[PDB]
Amino acid sequence: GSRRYDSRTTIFSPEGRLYQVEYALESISHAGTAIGIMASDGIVLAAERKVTSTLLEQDTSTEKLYKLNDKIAVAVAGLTADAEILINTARIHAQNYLKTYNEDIPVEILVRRLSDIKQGYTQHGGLRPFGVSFIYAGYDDRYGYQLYTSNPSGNYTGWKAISVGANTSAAQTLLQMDYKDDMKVDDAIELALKTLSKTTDSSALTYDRLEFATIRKGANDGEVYQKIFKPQEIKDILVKTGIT
Amino acid sequence: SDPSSINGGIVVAMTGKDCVAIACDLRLGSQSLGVSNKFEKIFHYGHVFLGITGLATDVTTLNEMFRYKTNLYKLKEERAIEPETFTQLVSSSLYERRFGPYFVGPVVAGINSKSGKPFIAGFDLIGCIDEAKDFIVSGTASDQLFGMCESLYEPNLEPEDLFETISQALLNAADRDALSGWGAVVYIIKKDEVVKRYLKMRQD
Amino acid sequence: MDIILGIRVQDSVILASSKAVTRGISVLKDSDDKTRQLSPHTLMSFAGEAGDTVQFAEYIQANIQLYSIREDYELSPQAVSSFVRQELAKSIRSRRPYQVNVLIGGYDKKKNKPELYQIDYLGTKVELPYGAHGYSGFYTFSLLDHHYRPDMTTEEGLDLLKLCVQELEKRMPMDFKGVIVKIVDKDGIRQVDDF
Amino acid sequence: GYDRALSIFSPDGHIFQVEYALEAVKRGTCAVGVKGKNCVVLGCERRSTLKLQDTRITPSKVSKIDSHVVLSFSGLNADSRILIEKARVEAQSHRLTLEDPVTVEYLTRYVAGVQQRYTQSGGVRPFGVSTLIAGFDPRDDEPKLYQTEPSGIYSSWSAQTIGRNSKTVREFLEKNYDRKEPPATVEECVKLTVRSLLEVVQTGAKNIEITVVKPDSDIVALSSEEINQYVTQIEQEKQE
Amino acid sequence: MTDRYSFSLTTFSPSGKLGQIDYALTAVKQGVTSLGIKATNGVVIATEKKSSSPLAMSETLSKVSLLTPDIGAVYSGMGPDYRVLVDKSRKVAHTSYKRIYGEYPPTKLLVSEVAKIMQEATQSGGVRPFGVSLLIAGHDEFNGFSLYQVDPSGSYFPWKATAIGKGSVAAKTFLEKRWNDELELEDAIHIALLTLKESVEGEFNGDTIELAIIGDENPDLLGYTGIPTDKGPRFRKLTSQEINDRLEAL
Amino acid sequence: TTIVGVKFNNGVVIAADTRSTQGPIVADKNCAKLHRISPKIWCAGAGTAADTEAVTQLIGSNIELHSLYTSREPRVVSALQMLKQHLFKYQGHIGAYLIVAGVDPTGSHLFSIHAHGSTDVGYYLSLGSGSLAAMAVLESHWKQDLTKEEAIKLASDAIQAGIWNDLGSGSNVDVCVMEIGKDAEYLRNYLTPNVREEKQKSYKFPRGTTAVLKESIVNICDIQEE
Repeated sequence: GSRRYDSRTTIFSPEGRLYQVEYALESISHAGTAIGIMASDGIVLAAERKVTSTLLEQDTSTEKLYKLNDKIAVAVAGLTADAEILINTARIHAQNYLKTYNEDIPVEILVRRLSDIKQGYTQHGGLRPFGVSFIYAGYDDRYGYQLYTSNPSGNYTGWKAISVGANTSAAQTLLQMDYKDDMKVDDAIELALKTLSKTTDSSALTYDRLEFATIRKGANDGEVYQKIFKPQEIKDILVKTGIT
Repeated sequence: SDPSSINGGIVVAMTGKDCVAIACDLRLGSQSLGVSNKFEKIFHYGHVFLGITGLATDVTTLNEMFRYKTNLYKLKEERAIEPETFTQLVSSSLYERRFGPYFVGPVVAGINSKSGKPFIAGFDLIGCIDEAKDFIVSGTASDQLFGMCESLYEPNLEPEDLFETISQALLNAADRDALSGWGAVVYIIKKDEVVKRYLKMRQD
Repeated sequence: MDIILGIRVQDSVILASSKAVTRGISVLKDSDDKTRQLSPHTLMSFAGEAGDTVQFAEYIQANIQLYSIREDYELSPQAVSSFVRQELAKSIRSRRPYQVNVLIGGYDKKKNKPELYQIDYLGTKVELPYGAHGYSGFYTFSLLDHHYRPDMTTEEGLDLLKLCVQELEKRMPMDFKGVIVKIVDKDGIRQVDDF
Repeated sequence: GYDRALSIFSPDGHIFQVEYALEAVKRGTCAVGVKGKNCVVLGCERRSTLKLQDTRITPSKVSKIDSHVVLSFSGLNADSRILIEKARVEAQSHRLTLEDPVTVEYLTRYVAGVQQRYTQSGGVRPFGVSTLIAGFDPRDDEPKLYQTEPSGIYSSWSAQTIGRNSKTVREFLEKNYDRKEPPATVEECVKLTVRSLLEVVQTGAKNIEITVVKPDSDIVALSSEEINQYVTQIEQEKQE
Repeated sequence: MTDRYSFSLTTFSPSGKLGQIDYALTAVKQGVTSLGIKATNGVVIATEKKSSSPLAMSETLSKVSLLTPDIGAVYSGMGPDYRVLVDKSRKVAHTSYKRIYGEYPPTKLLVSEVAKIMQEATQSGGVRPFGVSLLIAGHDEFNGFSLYQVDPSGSYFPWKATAIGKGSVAAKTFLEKRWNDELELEDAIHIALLTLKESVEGEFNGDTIELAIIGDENPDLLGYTGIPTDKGPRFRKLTSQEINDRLEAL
Repeated sequence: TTIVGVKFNNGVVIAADTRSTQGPIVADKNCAKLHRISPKIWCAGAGTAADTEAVTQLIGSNIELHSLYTSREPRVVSALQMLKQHLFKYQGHIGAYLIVAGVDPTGSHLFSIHAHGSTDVGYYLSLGSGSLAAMAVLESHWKQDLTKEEAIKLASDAIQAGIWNDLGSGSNVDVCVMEIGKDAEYLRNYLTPNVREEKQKSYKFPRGTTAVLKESIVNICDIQEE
């Protein structure tokens, strides 16, 4: 109630709902929008950039998008500072598993382990929760293309499409409204660009404000090919979709 | 028998014009018992190729090891593995077991992607970084192979010429080795693409 | 004892594993089969030194089971055999090695493929048409090279096996006291009617 | 107050963090266990009202600890992930060292031991999950039902409910079940668990999840159409 | 004043933005105006130095320290945090790249390793953020001339142009007007002097102004001539006299 | 292995042969043995080859660290000290035995360092297995206050006595002259006895002598996104 107690993870709020976790939501939402749409013929990851300065080189930074391995890519939203520990561990853990069984990591595994460190910091150690949400885009042959989200609390839920960070509600109202159930991969790109232009300050959705990647099962002979699009290929496709 | 020569195997590499070759035989034996006619040991990380001779379990170990380390390289630095950096990387690991060294003979072959510069380098048990660009040999029957490679090889070989030369070098040593004889594979590695040729040769 | 055999046929993986347990110069037991069921589709037989045999076999069993349950997904046989190779590649560099030769048969349910991996003591894993371990294996490698054809049915796989068995008993002064032969196939693991 | 300490024993005799755990159990899904003579029926809510959710890869609330040991839970999903993992490892540990398959009763204790340990060790929160661990003892075909609490202790009841609107469910369990006689038939037993869950779900095919666990490693989760069949039959009675 | 949560670095702040991290920025501002301009064929970094006591020697106060012979750094902030951070940068780099890959880091990799150190003085409770924000300007072969900022948080960003300190506002706008990357390096040095000259006009003498370039190799300063293939030092620090020459070109 | 060190008035000159052997087989026709601790501190290595490279790399860094830390070129003796302790610990299993040479602001030096941990100073030193041969020239001709010019002849001639008597000594002689106040003048391939000669007869094979059983083309190249 009055005396808000939250110094440590171990110390409970009267409410029972740890305030440090509450503050984590605020932070996630501070960062701009990122969006994952899972399609039957690829996954599409499309986001508006955090940065906005033209002096600062927006172009070479794919702050949102880092690949952890050949099949798995993650979109990142929250605290940059904290985040940097977790992205790095995740890559090494993936390569540790490939060492052991000499197979790509299952998507489900890789999330559940990372979520469990996030819990670890509330379960024991005064150490703050590392308040970060990733959208995981991965492929395994257990379930095909898989998409996950992770809560700062340290739990995960699968999704057909999800939005993270800022203005989650608005992007969410649009996606569900015009949702096409099957989802074609071409379609997902179009649909994504429409949602971002409405939530993005520039309504012409400049290329220099855009990060884009497409992971495709629609890549020759039925295989998974990750392709990071540069700012120059974003620009060419911007004129294809016609917002500019 | 020291653990390396239980499993022997051979690797022979040569540079040619705008290309490298890395080639090996396919016989896997443990002592008197030959175990598999067909068995590979040349792997590639990007455009950089590494064959590895010696004790078989340690081959498998190191291959994993390097695959792990090289993954991080291409991800963090945001550029392909080069041969030059890669030569140092193989060397660093090998030295950490000074006492009781890995019982292996690694061989790097690949082309620097920044100037087409053909690059080969070799290694022994203990991490020696051999800079011969003419040829590199490794295995038990290394000695045999050197003797072929030194007469047959000539500076400047056309790609299609280099393919014949290395093949005769590998083949005749094979039949004067015990722990080799069964089949062969040649990687001819060019900047544009890789052609991989399974040869027909005599088999015991 | 010194013999473990495996033969990978058309539509199944067949394992035969010694019944003898000889601890010195006396046969303490003539029946116990030296195998541990890792999955209903994966069988591991084992041989080597006293003490190391039982600890290792059961330690491996536990790990595969734990894996199996955690995700509710039966790991590929390909993965299982890699698992074992690593644990051994560690052992041999460690304070105390584990000297156990194993044949890992699994029938990949999904790719409807039999797969037999020969992992000798070192931690040299190879996938072969057919394999064995120990000195015993030499004798039999000829009958398998000649008479094997891919088109051998499961049933024809049994027949060749009996002929190998007979030769092994003749020229080894030590009889391994017959074999319990079990079939790892899409049905699962079953024990041959006779043996 | 004393919510900032665990070491401090408190003259209230009640450390607030412990009280707060209970608030957390309440919030979670309702999870119910009702046992026959030959079965444990576990009826539980799994929410699925979430828009754009691919249901296939979303974890079912029930998690196989062992081959014949199951767990349902009420309370925070994140905190609950630690119990499931410790308990799985220990499962396989048991077989590795005793050979004996998992004694359920050991396992009940092992789990509670962890929620206890952390009450004594400062700088480690007590978990705000209560669980149901249910199973069948080695060499036995009598159903076994346990609940654990975040007070770091355990108890056995003939049937028990935990999570949101448990008050409502408890009246049902008193009047339709009895300790003296559990419903002898499996069938009887399943139909009552569906009626209990309906009181708080208020109509849902996938919002209701039924897993029946029988002896000798028999785990099967009831078919959506069969669940639907329990509902319609019950719903005819409601207007009579 | 602020919360006991925000002073703590083991405790999520209400806002989620530490008070701490914000203190580190207040201090950066309080320091010198340091800048970096990226050119086709070079990078120029330039700064003014503290006048300090009259009889304190100015030379010994060094605000540009070479990390490697081919990559220099510039900072705004306090001396003590600067030196300790600087020994850590070189040391961690030797281990992770001069023995492994037996060569000097890419600029990107070195920048990555500097962020990590930073990050740890913010993660661990009771250890304040580095009191300093860097520019790491450098040259490596693979990715050419490169220009960076590394924040005491442990986030880093490449730029076309950035400036830090009190006069950051002023400077950045001036660079924009007068220059773009495609312009040559020679022009930028004259420009950078003028920019820094707004900052202070009492003295602009080459004694109090430390100006350096990372550009072309100097095969003279390789120091073991007779082998040409090894890159010379990319960095060359320009003497006071040299500054004065560059002042009459303005 | 023949390595020499000769002080001269205004510096020091270090030389060693390029030929490398692994056993009785010649591994490398040329590969210099002269390694760089720093620009004006060079050493040439004998012993176990692997150890000599490794120790130079590890120590190298600390010396580089020193240099920058102190904003001053380390002493020749500083390298000497740091090198000595390392070897001493393992009681010489790490088997690098080195001639440490250099010039610094203090002056010119020439020392030897052994794996056991013993040191000496010499006006003129020799190391390797060809130490015996090289020295003999040195001791018969050397006078006090040789010129730079004269040091360089005496030196090279001495390596020749190694070459001809020690099998492992051979090919090009490489020289690094470090002089006070100047960038070391690495005289690459100062001396050349003879080199590889082309075989009398050609060993060019008409195509189709190799037989090709099967072929599978590998694409390390980027599969289309399309």
